[PDB]
Amino acid sequence: GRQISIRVQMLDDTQEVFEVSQRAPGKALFDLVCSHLNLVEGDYFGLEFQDQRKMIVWLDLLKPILKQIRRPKNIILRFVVKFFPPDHTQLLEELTRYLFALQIKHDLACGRLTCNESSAALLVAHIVQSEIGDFDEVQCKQHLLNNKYIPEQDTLMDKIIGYHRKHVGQTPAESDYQLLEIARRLEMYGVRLHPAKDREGTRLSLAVAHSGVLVFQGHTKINAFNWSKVRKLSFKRKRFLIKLRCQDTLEFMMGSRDCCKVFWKICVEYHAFFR
Repeated sequence: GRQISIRVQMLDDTQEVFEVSQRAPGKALFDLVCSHLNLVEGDYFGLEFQDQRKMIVWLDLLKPILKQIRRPKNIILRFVVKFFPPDHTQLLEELTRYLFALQIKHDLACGRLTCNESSAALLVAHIVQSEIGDFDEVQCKQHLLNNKYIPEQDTLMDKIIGYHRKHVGQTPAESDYQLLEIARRLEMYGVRLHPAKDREGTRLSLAVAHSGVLVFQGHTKINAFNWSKVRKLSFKRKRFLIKLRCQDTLEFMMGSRDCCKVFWKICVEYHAFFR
């Protein structure tokens, strides 16, 4: 039950080091990171890391820390959004919105968030507005060459300039709000994909949202199974099972027995968070 030190990385590319008991629940560490950030609406967030199997796993806030930690000297947890709500104007804390805008900033660069060209330009133009202020032909075009917010940004540079000339006078807090309003309508918003194959042997991807379970081909949404139309979620070894209310039980082959367990957990945790 001794104390250990854990290095947590924040959404602003900074890192801190906290000290928690080994036998303490994950919630204890999660509380320290929230109070360090003065995060009042921390319910939307979580701590994720890569395990020994090199797959990114959430930190169980109910289980002990030493159960899910291996070498706290080498592992870096990262504070990330865990649940993306549908309504965005209700996020009371301006800081809470700010961490979300940072989150979208990250997903935009990783490729976890893709969208239409004009949408992507507008989303960047708000990020630029929040960071360097009002438009300036000299400063802006320079700033887009020193900072790459989306892959293949150079081809999209002219459109970002146009949108930036419109955001004049908007504060960074006003820009984060515009980020969320424009990002929350995106097909890939808050979407973290789990690869799978149907009985047809078709390479697809499954995900979960506030509305329910999602099915993607590449990055295009295929089906949506709302919680109202989802009877039971199950998994056997390397096959996922979705029972509907009753059509049939759609089977999905996934990568490993752990992949099913991971997706199964976040499906229950998503429904339990919105119902």
